[PDB]
Amino acid sequence: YSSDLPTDIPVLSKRPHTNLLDYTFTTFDKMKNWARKSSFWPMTFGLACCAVEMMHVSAPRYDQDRLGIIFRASPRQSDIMIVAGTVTNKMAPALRQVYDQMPYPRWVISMGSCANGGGYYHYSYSVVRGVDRIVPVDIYVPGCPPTSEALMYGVFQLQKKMMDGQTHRMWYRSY
Amino acid sequence: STKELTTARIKDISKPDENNLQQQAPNRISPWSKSQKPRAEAQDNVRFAVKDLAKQPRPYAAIDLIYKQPIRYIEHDNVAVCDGNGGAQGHPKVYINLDQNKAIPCGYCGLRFAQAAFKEDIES
Amino acid sequence: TDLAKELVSGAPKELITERVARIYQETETWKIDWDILNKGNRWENDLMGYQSSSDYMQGTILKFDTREGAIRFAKGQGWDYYIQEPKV
Amino acid sequence: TNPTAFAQTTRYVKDSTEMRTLVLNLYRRYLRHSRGFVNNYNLDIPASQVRTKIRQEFERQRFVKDLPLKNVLYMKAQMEFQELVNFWKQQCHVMQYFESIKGDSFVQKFLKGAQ
Amino acid sequence: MSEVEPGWHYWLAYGTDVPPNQLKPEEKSVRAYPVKKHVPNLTYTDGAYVPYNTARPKCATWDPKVTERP
Amino acid sequence: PKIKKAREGVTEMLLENHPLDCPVCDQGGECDLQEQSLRYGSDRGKAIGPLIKTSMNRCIHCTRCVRFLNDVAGNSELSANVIDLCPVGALTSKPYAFRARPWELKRTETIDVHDALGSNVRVDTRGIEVMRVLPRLNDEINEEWISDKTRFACDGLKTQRLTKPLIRQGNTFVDATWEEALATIAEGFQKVQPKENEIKAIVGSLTDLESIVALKDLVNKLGSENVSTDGDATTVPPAHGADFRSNYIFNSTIDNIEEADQILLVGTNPRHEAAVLNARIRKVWLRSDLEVHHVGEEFDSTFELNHLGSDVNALAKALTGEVGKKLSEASKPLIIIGSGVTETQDAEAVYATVAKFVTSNANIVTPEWNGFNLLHREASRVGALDVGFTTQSPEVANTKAKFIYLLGADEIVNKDIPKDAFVVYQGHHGDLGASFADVILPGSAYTEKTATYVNTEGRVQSTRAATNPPGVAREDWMIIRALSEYLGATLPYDNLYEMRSRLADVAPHLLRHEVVEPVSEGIAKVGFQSLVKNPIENFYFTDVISKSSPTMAKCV
Ligand SMILES: CCCCCCCCCCCC(=O)OC[C@H](COP(=O)(O)OCC[N+](C)(C)C)OC(=O)CCCCCCCCCCC
Ligand code: SF4
Ligand code: SF4
Ligand code: SF4
Ligand SMILES: [K+]
Ligand SMILES: [Zn+2]
Repeated sequence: YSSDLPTDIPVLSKRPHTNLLDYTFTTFDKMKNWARKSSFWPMTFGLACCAVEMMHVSAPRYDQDRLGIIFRASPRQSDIMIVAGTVTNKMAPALRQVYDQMPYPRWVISMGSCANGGGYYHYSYSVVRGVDRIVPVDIYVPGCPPTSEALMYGVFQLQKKMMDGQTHRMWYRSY
Repeated sequence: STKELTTARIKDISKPDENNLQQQAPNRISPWSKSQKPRAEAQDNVRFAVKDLAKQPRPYAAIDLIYKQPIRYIEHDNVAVCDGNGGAQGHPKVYINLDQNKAIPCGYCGLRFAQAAFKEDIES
Repeated sequence: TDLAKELVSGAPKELITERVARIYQETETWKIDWDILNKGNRWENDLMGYQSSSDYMQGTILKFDTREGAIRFAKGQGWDYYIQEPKV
Repeated sequence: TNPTAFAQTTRYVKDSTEMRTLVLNLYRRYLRHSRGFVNNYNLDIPASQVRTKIRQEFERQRFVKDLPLKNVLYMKAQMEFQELVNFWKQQCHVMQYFESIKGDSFVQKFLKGAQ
Repeated sequence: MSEVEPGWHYWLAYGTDVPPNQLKPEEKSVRAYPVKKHVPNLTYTDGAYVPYNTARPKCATWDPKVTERP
Repeated sequence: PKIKKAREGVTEMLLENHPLDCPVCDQGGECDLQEQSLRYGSDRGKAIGPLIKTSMNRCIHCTRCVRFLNDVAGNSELSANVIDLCPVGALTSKPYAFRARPWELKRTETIDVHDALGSNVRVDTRGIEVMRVLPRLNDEINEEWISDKTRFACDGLKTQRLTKPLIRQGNTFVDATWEEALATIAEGFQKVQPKENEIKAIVGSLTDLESIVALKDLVNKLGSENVSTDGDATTVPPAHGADFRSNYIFNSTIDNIEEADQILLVGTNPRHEAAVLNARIRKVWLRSDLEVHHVGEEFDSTFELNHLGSDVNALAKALTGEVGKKLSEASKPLIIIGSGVTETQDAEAVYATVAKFVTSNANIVTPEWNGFNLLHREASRVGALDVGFTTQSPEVANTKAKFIYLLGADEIVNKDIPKDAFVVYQGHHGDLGASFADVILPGSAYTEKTATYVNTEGRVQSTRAATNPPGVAREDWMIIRALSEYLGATLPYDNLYEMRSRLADVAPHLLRHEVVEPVSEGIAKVGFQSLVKNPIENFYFTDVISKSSPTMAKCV
């Protein structure tokens, strides 16, 4: 057959808009990502001492609600899952069931040392050494516990990633 | 040049460059420890394929910022006192006997000392 | 001594058979530890040089009081063992 | 306080014969719930398979001799019954319970690393 | 937030009444190495920090050498 | 009470001019100044060598760095023992300096293999690296002393190591798997088709006894008898012969030296042949009426001798004159034959001359004493002799063997290795013996294996494993059984216990750990009836580990 693939055509995250369609599907991506950037509804998965900080963000001093963050208990209504606190072995199968029920798109934030890599209880017979063995993670917040601002900083960095989503342009250019 | 980058040396025969990303440090090419893994070898790994080498942490080598510092001198005494040269936020106080005729570094700071008479002999 | 207590301790099958425990004396009391594995006791992690290990008994040491007390324990659990007599 | 479903008092049985009859009823209790274990945990193996594995479990350790260690083995097996019948173990643990499992010559072990 | 220079970053946190541009020289930091422009946190970009082991392998293999029969 | 002030007084005095070097002290975590200025004290208030990092700034004095030197050791082969004696970090080891902390190191109790004493030592490791070796007390053998060779050859195991199988393709070894290496030997084995005497096996100084026994079974099933160590014994069968134990063992053992009167040095340099025992003689030589006569090549010693000359004919007039008269007079006389005798041309003359003096008197051999002993220098010779791993025919030693399988053997320059022969070397270093090889099989360092060794006094001492072998190396004997399947000579031994099970058939003493089976007075005299230049060039180049040790490069 006849085939000729160029070589200097760049990757999607580096490819500039060229024609008018590349501006149309960038509008749809920004408009759609802006909706998810603002309506950032995590799930109250507080497990351990890290959960106290996740409450203090909702406290009047920081007021997560001002940024459009409204915790939703049910996984179906929550598009984020802030895994805060130690993930014991007795919990890990249950955590996977809660994660798999989140409709796409879905993000996971690992807050604190226990959720990241084991933390204090890394050498425990009944502690998962890092929740990344169970669910994919998009951002890691370091601390013990991370300060209420550190979680907000971790939220902001993930927001900056969501605003970089290019799904509807990917169909036009990478698919 | 694939020879000094993977060998430990007291100094460097060539003049180092700040903009060479294969050196161990911006201010030194060859590593300053026999067991220290050369930076050129480490960056030849799977995880440096798309990661930019420019932004990686390249702090200036310690073994140079000391040797730029001129040697301190002591006049009419053979005991050198050094306690960090910063007050009470330094290293524990140590006394340095100056009987030997060369530059004897401090225990922690690496500062070198001398005497009044041997000032001309040690500088040779 | 005659009791097959290994069915109640919950230990894995490998402790009964494939592991050897040394009863030594470091100066008034005796200790028990397991001899190292043939391979996989310590391999250098290729990421950060961490001392990885698959042996789960490397960090375990039991402080006893008397020799016969230690031997009683080893027979009770069904553990293979040998005794190192200290030099006088 | 009200004890949960399928509970028994922890008693130090001082008879050889009574323990024999307690076990025999227990083995039937597992077989009676063979259909349930398939439907409760959604196991991929049919009802006859579970009974086959349960039999392989009960046949395995029938030759124990110590009565003080008979009660301990009967006590913990009761807990395994109570945990399973009350639907307490997660689905994954039961699936992996039945999914567990000939050696090789010295040359084969020498080359790769043995143990 | 990481764009905030560390000197000022302590002032914005209400830990000091003296702004970093009003320090007396007896208190500042004097370094023997250049202090280039501030660099923020570099996650989600190819400039992200990569850990590596700074120590050579503890065992050194043998160099092949042959001398023939006399 | 009032007494406690004495502790609070001496503690205060010592910590007066002491440096505040505890973080930077080489042995800051175990000095007996801190641990004794805490329990008993209050709370408030030049260089000598490339081996000892001297800092008298940290001394508390007591001259223990001085008292020991003029007592035990007396350019000193034992000056490194000063490091372990000074409590404070005044004199710390240089090679180990600034590398580890005592609270992190893992300790194992094992034995030296450099010489034939097999002294008990304690090894302090860190993961997969041995940091330092220290002596562990044993009054029977060493009692707190180890020569500078043993404790400063540790880093020899961190370089030159054979970690992979190697295959020769031209004149340079290449990295090849175990599957091909165990086949390239068998492939080329039948290319040349060696005959009964065309197969040769040479065992090195550091080769353990499990490999020594297990190699014979592989050799025997292929029909060969050209097996011996890498010595230079002119007499093809050993002059003492492997027939009887007393022929080659220290029947007195080490704990029967301090109660001797007359000692004979049969061509030996005990300072350079056994440093631990050399000071033992010096310690006795100070207070006792000890008389030692020198018969052999001239040398320099910590102590004077009743020196005679340099030739064998000097000993001819010894056992019959006043030199041997005091031997008759001695209630516990001592005769010592070094490892340098069998190498000499007149080795056969040595045993007949002396044993005629041991079959003559009766006070030499009592129900409690044996006046004749051997002093070998390798850790594999005695193991070879107690298992009969030696040839018994000059004709077999003359064969131009087509297949020489080296097992730890290095000193084979005087060994006629045919150029066309198939040479396979199994070991744990790249040295003289490695160049001759064709297919190299990596072995194991003595600390990395559970190897049963036999010292020059007949004591059976094993080792406890410290670290895994480097790279993909295996145990020493495990290769032979692995090599057995590739030649049709499979051995029935499948685990390390079975290798010791085979040792049961060899002898009963091999399975007695730390237990010495002697030769009975009613039989050792029958073994006596069978009988009727210093061997070492460089002190720091004796074994494989010393030659490859970067530290010993500072000892030259
Ligand atoms: C009818 C359907 C319902 C209503 C639709 C509107 C919903 C809200 C839309 C959110 C938009 C959004 O998020 O735009 C804001 C984001 C945030 O910037 P950033 O993501 O960091 O990239 C921007 C920086 N760059 C490109 C260099 C990386 O982009 C923009 O600055 C887009 C550019 C500004 C557009 C202004 C001109 C168009 C005006 C159109 C209105 C008359
Ligand atoms: S990381 Fe620290 S604060 Fe968070 S759950 Fe673990 S122990 Fe608690
Ligand atoms: S010898 Fe002991 S007390 Fe003295 S400086 Fe060293 S660690 Fe400190
Ligand atoms: S042995 Fe140590 S404490 Fe004693 S005098 Fe010598 S340096 Fe001082
Ligand atoms: K010391
Ligand atoms: Zn200083």
